[PDB]
Amino acid sequence: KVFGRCELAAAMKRHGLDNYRGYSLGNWVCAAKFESNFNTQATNRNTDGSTDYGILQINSRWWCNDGRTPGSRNLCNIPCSALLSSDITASVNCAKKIVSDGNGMNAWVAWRNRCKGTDVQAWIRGCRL
Amino acid sequence: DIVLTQSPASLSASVGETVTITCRASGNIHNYLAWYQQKQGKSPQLLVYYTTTLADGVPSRFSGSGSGTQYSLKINSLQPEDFGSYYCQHFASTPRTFGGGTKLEIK
Amino acid sequence: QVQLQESGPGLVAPSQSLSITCTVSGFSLTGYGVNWVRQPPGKGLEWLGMIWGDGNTDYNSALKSRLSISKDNSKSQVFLKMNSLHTDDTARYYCARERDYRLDYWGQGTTLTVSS
Repeated sequence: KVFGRCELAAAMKRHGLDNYRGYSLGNWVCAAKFESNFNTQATNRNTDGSTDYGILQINSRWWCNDGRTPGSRNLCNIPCSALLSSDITASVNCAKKIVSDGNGMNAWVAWRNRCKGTDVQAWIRGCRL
Repeated sequence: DIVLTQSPASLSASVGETVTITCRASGNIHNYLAWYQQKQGKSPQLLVYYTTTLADGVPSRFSGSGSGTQYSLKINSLQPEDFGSYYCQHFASTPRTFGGGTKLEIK
Repeated sequence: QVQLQESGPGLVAPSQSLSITCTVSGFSLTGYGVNWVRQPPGKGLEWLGMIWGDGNTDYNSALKSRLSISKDNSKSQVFLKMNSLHTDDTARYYCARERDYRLDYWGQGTTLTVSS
């Protein structure tokens, strides 16, 4: 499922991501855009048994268990295929786990390199939410 | 441009008193509103952002509330170091603008 | 430690330009915007413009035509270039860092006076 930017934004606001740990809502939408292109079923095979999953591309070596990755930690205590869903509750709950403080968004390489410092609010402006 | 109407212009209060400073936006700013305090001959200092979040280090006697177009900064039990000026600024889009300021002074 | 330090000419006339410099430290310009704000004597704050981490710029609509903001990421410097000066440009000029829709760190401000 590929979300429209406003739809994704309203979903994320519903799940408490707006101003979560001081991160404005646009940060989250921008990160989704660059990580999975808003596709809830995105997957990405890394150079190590690792694989990134769903809309926020959560890693199988540290956050969700796929049981196919050399050394899971499953810190989110969730199966990676839970992340590959139309409903974003799991992805969001794990993301909140990942972002423990105000610098937590660095968890997403695309956000740090393509969102941090830009007008991320641009992604949600004009969205009814 | 979204303009902000801040009031009152000046406030005379005693320590221990509670005071409210409002900022009304000419347009909906969607909670993107910050407050700053500027003390005699110092740069402004961030107090509150996104309407309600205190900045790090800011005492909890400061609370912001708002939504839509009317915003308020409340200071409960004001302390000697609270006197000075206060400004609100929006971040709803560019150009950003500030409120005209409120001078909080000793009664 | 996050630091913003402004450096300007101090006094200028309606016939020259005006470039103020904002030398930052404790953070990369690629990751944060820097706003320019001024405060006329005994007046409130006035927003001038800003440059985002990506180099895009936005300006106060009224002063947009007299302003130009640029930066050198490697020198950790941001520049406010202003022309067609008026005596009403006399103010304390501040560069402040923007971190996700709030100005969290402000420089000390440089005082500029515009003469005849």
